[PDB]
Amino acid sequence: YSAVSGRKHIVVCGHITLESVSNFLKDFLHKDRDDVNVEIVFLHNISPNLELEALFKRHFTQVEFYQGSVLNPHDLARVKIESADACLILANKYCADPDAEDASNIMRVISIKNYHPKIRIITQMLQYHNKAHLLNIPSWNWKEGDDAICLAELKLGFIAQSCLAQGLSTMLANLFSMRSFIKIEEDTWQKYYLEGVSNEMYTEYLSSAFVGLSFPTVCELC
Amino acid sequence: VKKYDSTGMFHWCAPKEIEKVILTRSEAAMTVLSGHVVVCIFGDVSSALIGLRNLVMPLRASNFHYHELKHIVFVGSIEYLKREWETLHNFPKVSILPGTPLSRADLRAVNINLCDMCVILSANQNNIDDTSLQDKECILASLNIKSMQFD
Amino acid sequence: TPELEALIAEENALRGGYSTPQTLANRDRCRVAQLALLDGPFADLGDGGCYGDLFCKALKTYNMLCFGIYRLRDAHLSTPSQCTKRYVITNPPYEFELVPTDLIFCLMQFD
Ligand SMILES: [Mg+2]
Repeated sequence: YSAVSGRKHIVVCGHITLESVSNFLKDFLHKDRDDVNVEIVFLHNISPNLELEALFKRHFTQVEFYQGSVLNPHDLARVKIESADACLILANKYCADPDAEDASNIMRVISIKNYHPKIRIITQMLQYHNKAHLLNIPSWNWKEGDDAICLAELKLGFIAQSCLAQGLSTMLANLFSMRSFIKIEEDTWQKYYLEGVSNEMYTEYLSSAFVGLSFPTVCELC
Repeated sequence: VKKYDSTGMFHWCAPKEIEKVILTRSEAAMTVLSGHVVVCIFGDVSSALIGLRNLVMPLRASNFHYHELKHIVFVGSIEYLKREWETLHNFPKVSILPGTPLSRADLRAVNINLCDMCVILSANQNNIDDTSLQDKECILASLNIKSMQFD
Repeated sequence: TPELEALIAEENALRGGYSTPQTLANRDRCRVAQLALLDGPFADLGDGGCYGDLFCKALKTYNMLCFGIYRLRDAHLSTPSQCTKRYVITNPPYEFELVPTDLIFCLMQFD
């Protein structure tokens, strides 16, 4: 890869396959987001097949591929990880044995942190107890951005919260899939639900006019 | 009273039953250990048997004054240790704490911040043919101690 | 909270403790709950059908935040039925019509 001044880029490695990449890209480059200028640089040690190559050709101007292994420092230097803004890892949810997957992911994290101790990492984990091990890596600063997503914990938590009030699982899960408004004119239940689903969640610093006011007051007037 | 060996080469003592040296997390807290040696193993039932006698023996040699010895504390699976306990019973000043070396509580219970050395070994390294997963335990355990925080 | 984050690293479990006045101050967190418009302070608005009015009133009165409607599936059909399945509507616009057979998610206060 050749770094381009004034433009960030990220590095994605892990379980690269057709459906996973399609889902990730479709969600990432959605129009509802603000203007984006980040290049995506994959990294895998298996030559892609024709379907995957066709997908990359379709997203020609903003996706690049490089064959290699994430455990090799030469490869890590090849994809220019020092100036990379963040590094992602994708996990195989439908694996036969969960523990092997967690072991592989932990090894990848250790290797990346060895090569560089200040990068920011986002990952996936299949069991709760395995997540505890990541707290022992010397340079795993979770006070800054360094996030592990435990699928089991989140899933069971969603269900448990649904126990108190029903429908909470759906209502939450629709807040993270960026969707555009869809209009249907015939009158059924689907119309209002489709109007609702179009929402997402965003964060932003407040204006200076609200510094001295009370929280309920500023929750109003907005 | 028999103190040295038959051949006058090592320190010797009467055999002792295993339960007289097993400690608990609370129990080891009251005892104060300084300048000792802590040994971590990853064995279990049905694994290759490394001969721990060759390790402890050089420490408990002669030409060491009785007050000059180094206390030894094992940390690991009690099931594994019982298999070879008979060989090490004669050696003096040996103590065993059941636990896991990854459990950060145990490494605090024994005063690891006041130690002379900390050996880490493996047992089933030959059994596994998966190169990536080989030596995962030893690597991970070593890094754990690196990130420790002390007052 | 970070305190739970740090402690869980050491022992990977929990330990019973003793209540202290500063500790009991941690029992102040909003929780999730459901309301029914059939009866209560808001039963008047059940037929009125102004989502915004309830929103402003609820927040000022009880510091309740209401951000969803869990509506009966066939409440929009003139013909009657007996199906009791419902769906979710997230963040409705200000000028939305309501019916007495409606449930709304809310965030309770503590005590
Ligand atoms: Mg390009």
